[PDB]
Amino acid sequence: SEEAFIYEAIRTPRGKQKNGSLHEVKPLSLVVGLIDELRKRHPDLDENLISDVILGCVSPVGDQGGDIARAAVLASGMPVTSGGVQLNRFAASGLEAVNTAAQKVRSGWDDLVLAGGVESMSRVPMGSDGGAMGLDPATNYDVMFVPQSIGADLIATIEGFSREDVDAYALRSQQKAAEAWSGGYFAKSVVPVRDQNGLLILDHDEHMRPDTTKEGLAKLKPAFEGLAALGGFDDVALQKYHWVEKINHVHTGGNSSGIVDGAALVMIGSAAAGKLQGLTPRARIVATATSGADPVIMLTGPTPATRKVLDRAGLTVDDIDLFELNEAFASVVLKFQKDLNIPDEKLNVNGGAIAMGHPLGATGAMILGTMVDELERRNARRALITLCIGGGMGVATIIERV
Amino acid sequence: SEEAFIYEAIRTPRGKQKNGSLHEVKPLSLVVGLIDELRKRHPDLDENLISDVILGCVSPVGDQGGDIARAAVLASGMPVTSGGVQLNRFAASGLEAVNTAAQKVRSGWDDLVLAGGVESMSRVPMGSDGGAMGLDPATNYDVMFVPQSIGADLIATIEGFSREDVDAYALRSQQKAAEAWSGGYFAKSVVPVRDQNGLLILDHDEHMRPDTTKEGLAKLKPAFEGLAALGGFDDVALQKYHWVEKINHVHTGGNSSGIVDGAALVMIGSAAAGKLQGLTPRARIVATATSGADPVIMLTGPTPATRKVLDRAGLTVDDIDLFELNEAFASVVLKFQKDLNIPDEKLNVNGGAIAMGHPLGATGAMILGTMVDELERRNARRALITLCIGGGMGVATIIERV
Amino acid sequence: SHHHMPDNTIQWDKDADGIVTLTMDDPSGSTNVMNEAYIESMGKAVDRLVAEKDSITGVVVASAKKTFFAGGDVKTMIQARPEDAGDVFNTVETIKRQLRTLETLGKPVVAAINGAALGGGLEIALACHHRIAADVKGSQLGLPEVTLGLLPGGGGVTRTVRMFGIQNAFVSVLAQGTRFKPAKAKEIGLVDELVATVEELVPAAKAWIKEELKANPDGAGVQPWDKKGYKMPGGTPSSPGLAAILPSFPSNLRKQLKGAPMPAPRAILAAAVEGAQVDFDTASRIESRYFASLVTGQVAKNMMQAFFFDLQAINAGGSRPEGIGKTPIKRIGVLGAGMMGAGIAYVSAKAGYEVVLKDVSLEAAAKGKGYSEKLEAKALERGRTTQERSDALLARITPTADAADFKGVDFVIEAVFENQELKHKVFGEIEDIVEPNAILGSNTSTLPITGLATGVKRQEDFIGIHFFSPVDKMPLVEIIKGEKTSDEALARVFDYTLAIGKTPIVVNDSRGFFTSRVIGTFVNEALAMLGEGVEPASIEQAGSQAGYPAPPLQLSDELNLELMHKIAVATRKGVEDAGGTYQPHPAEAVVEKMIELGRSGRLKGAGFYEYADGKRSGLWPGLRETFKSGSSQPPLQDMIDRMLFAEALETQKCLDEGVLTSTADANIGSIMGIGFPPWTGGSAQFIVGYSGPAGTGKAAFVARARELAAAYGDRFLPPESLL
Repeated sequence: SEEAFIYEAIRTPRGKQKNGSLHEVKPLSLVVGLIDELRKRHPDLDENLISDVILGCVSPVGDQGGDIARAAVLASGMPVTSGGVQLNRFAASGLEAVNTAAQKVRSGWDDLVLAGGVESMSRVPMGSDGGAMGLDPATNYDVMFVPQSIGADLIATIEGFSREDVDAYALRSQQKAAEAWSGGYFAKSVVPVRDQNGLLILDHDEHMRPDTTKEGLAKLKPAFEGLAALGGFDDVALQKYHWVEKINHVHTGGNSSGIVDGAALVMIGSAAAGKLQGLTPRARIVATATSGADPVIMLTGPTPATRKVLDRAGLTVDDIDLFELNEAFASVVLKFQKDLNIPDEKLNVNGGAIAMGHPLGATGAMILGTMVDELERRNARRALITLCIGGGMGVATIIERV
Repeated sequence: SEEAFIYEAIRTPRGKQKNGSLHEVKPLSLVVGLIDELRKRHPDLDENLISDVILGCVSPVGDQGGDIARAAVLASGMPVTSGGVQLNRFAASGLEAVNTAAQKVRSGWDDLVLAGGVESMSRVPMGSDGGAMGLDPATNYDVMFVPQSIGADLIATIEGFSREDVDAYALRSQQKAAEAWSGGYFAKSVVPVRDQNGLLILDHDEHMRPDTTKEGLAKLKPAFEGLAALGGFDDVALQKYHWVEKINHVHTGGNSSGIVDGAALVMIGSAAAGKLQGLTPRARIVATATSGADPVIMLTGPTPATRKVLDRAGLTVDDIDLFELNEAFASVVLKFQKDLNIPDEKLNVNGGAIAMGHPLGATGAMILGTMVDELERRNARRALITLCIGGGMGVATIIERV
Repeated sequence: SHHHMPDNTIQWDKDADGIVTLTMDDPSGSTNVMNEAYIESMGKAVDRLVAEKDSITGVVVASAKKTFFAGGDVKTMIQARPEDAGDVFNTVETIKRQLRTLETLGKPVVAAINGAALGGGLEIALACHHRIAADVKGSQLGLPEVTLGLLPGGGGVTRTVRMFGIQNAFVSVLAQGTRFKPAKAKEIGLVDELVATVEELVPAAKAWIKEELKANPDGAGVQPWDKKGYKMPGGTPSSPGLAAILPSFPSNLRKQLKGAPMPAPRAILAAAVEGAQVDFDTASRIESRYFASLVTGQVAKNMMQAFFFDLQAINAGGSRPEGIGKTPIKRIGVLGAGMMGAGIAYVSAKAGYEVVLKDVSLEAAAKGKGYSEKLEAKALERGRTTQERSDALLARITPTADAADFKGVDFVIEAVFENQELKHKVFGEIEDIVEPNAILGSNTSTLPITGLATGVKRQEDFIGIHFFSPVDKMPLVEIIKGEKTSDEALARVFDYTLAIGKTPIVVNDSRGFFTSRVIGTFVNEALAMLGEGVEPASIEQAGSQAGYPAPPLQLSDELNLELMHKIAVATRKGVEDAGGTYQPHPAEAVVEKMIELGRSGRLKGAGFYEYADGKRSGLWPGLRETFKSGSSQPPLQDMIDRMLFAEALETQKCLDEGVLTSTADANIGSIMGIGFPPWTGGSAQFIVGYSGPAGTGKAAFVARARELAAAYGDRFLPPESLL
């Protein structure tokens, strides 16, 4: 068997896109800072037992090119035998790294692995790496490429989520993120970013707007309306979804995920590896699953992935205490909740990317560590972590508190 | 347990860099062409059982950006639930994809996975993605960045491999690659590249020079001598290796791996998944390992990785019938052979990248499938596949014929 | 190699200065066409340029026909099967190898464009380094291969992208096969210089070569993309500016084509962008592989069959009576100044015919002439016409409110209300007033000509001349043969349609003729689906994705729904009067319900759509509850096929009954008259060219039709003539 356990899960604060505190910080420095923090917590751990470092990254170019995971292994003084591999599965990259690390542990061929992600969107913007699905006409034309934001407006149109509905969820996210920070829910897992002198750079999620009002969200302009009309992507989406006459553009900057910088790190190993290193297991990876749904609407992957990981674990929705789904767009969360009838009290209980930001490659590992803390804080049992993925993909993971 | 088996392993021919047959072919088309070939071989297989598609790619930019594995899933008409993730571990990417796929099978959370790689170096050259280890001065200065070619010259200097020695291995590689093609060793695994009309584009490894002479290799100029003197990388390498006075630059274009385009695909699944789909297992993944060695010399990773995977499998060098190590540079193979005392008759028996080319992200999966065929052709038992990796990393895999 | 025993089509001439003049003059035809004779003649000519390069200083490509060079060989391209893809690929590679050699001789090559340079013709001139065009009227220049289901495979895609960049070359030149006047071409950059007469072309070409050699000797004969510092206009796909808007090029194309299965524009855009990522020669080969992909496909064969062979068989007189001669038209009398009559008076006067536009009142007759005024003014501001052409032709239109003013007219075209009792008296009050052998045409959509003819004395000159609104934009004229209609009357009207620059079809008298009857089956299927419970959004999408220019429910709002009601009443009076029981179409129930709700289309303010001050809005929100839309969700292809197959089957019945006499008139009449999708090649070509999950051809059409009949009604059963 060789069960996989999470021994540590940490992240940086998320720095905003415009005049952000982390814009001066190299993406490599964000990862090394977290490695240094893991050394503070276990200074006598034999790092030669760490066999790999797996980092998700959606734009692996420039500062994030050249296998940034191996750069982090070397720049941090980690053992030269500790590996280092970059991967990209769009928004689920950070969670795919955790899933891959847990599966390498179960195989018996790896004993102790670092997993996580990094994305500095203020320095390396989304789409910097190119891609055939968007830029190659034959591929673009055949798969009916529609940017995510329009797929998110399509979900609200199909399901009947109004502008007030998605803005209501956005307000709730700002509130729960503010309550989580005020209550000290994040104090032990958000590692402040400091410079090479020890001086503070950022210690909090500066994208949050805790004073958001329902009225203030109502004044915001639909962000994806100038992109849909001038690009003709609306007409492309409705050729596939021919029973929908008009797309209601409900999503703005206030009910979508924020563009932020950040990194996350998770330490995964077997029970023998943790006992040998004096580590205490915080949770156990129950099961993982990859699935997907229609790539035109792009953002309906979480529901098949969640149902698949639940069937694999022999569990139902009622067996899960906390559901954490990335807040790429408000209608994606409302859709996922309506699909599986999730009690609102279980869903993104400490807030999400709408308030705190969505650093693509790191987000999956951030919200996973968020769930390890909250399961322990509430003394609850099981959590399910999932993310919507560009191209219609889906990834879901069930963890159990230990 | 859930052992992982290889059911298929195929690749394209490798197209050369200058006036190459594959320069007009999108990297995406190379992968889709192999997917189409796998459908020809098992047209009644339920593709919904394929849960992921894992592709290594060292320069995931431009045509190779945006998670080319997901583009291949969609462009080929594969089920929308079939995943798609890109990864980069430098030259071992194609083998890391196979290792990851086999470990996902052993975890029990994936039943049938596609693994492989793609690299179109004539269209997306090496280093197109950037990277901190080379382009960031603080990181470059601290880790003592030395390009691979100079590390390869350093290995020959330290071990005493002369210009004639490395050129002798290069000749042997050209001969064995020519004998393998002439004897039909590759006929059933090299899938010719064709256009959208069925017209042939390339059916053979056009980088090969079967008429290479020992005298013709002796006339070639050291490729990495203008890079070492003008960049000062020699002095950087010798500060670390202070007991070596002078670096002998023995490596040229004739004893190094060729710059080529190509892709490879491997199908991996559990015994239950293959039996359920009417598939016959060709080999079994015995064990995998990640390790590494000094990142200044960069290319001594195969020896720790090979020793680790051998200890994990409970085997010795004498238990392996075929050793396949990528021919990035001739001195790396001679070093690996001298380290572990490999009988010359077991080492890269069908030729290697010096003759046929080294398409970074795909090479690991190419030489793995090369070993599945040769184990079956010789009716041998076990093969060990390893690659040297930039940054001093190492990856090794043991397969057993079934 | 520059070669693949035919005649030679290129004449060689070297003057004392070392300039060679290649004069293209194919002896087997009236124009220069890219046939086997051309490929061999240009091969020899290019070989001789390379062999004699030590005594050659420049080249001038000229022509001996009225036109420079006109496209490729359609008779060969239409026969290319998928197993001939290698021969297609090799052929266009050979053609481009010759042009590429001509382009890199190290010497200036000038194209002397005397007449039209279309498709392969312009591609030859694009391979030169300087293009001079004679500013002659009628000289067209462009790459219209997309209109035949092809792409410019002789370097047109590769070279225009190199000259203009991906965006400008696709939008302006390639995607629509736009034809350009010489002044237009000089403005966009297809041509560099203009000359007044064709006699100045070659001397200007030789003068330009001598000046280019003196002024720019280092770069003489070097295209801009063959220099080291070449920058593609608008950037390459990897530059950040173009890569930001590049993902919107296929989506906008998908929006323009409305999802219709036309593969040529997709291939052009793919070849244009993939070519801009690689060197010129590699780009050219990519362009060849996409060209072979189109030629061996069915859609290109459909469009070649319709827009080349069928249209030429019509313009040659295939439906014209093969024995009659010529009869001039000195004056034309138009009855009715409405949307139809005013437009008919325009196109007739536009060709220079004197018109007496008669309406009841002079104020309405002047408003009929005012329709020409708004067109004469809108055409003047656009600079299309100006110098007295509009004013003199507008003077030819003579409004009149008196029937006596229609004196001396030998060609009557009545475009008044479709009421037989009205038309009987209107013609009776006019036949004694106009010339004895005057043609008596009647613009009608339903009423049979044989019945209308019984109101005149000389029925041999009575005939149906059905125009399509707007008359100035629609190209089809449906000529309906009455039982008493003489063959001379048909020839006189056939010649008139070619005189006003329109395409004619000949139809024998029958209920609904050809266009109105076949388009009826199209809207009846859509109205049936709405009653069945199919979402109206899906019905409109099925119509647009089928390739129709207007979705059916929108089309049913333009065609007054009250007008559709009394057409069914006229048909029910044909069977119930003959004793047989009428089998009503279930679409009639949907019409009556929308009539009952007071939504009879756009004319009465609201129909299937909502309307606000002449601007169509979205679908009526009450439509879904009224017909319980959503209770039936058939596959989208079934919706598309029900509309396409209904018109296809109805076309075959018209061919069986003798309504139409040829599949050419069926294909062109369906495309130009009722908006049948061009990618099909016509309602008759759709049968022989159908391609679906059953196969390709008549046999696959029959099985799919029998499959549609088993799930939607026996009306989809194919006739015996297809079995």
